[PDB]
Amino acid sequence: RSSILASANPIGSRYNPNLPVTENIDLPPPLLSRFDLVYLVLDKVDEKNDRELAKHLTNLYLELPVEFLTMYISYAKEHIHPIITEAAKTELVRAYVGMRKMGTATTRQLES
Amino acid sequence: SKFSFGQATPRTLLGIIRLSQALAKLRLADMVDIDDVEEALRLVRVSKESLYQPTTKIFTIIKKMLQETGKNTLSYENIVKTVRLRGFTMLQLSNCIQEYSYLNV
Repeated sequence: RSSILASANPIGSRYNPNLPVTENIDLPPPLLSRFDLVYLVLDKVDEKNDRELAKHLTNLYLELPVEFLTMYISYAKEHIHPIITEAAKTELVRAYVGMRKMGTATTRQLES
Repeated sequence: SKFSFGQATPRTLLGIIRLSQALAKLRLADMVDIDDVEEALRLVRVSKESLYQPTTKIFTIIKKMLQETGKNTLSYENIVKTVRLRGFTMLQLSNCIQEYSYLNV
């Protein structure tokens, strides 16, 4: 029993929007359905976000804290046991139905 | 364009940083300036080079003004001022205007 964090390079050299999303991923659908979240991280060339990224990188090589974060995380995993309410039940049903109605919406994504 | 070496990534940015740090550190310098940052940028540009082995000066100002205001008049007040400020003598400008008067302008 464990959690898996995985990183995968795109098929070939870089992501190609001409091919579908499933053809840029080297995973068969049975494996690809299990992951709760797949993040498509795309590299743009827009300076409106590149310059801000550049400042964040460049401000770090001249000359909550982790203890609070781990204390926060270790507390939540130990004491917090949420229970899904009746009202929140309907939203899960409708979200999956709408996602399924666009026809790769396996039921593994519903438990996700 | 089928002309690059495979684009430039954020790794190129840190490439500039490390080269600049390395170049300055070789000269025992404790600080890095443009004289080495440009040199770092030079190396990431020279490497690709092996693959690849006054009437106009006056008229350009007129064309720029024809974009800024676009008035197709025959008398001019902005052109004479700017050309004079550029260091020309009005005899050169008079010859320039005379030529373009014949040259379909």
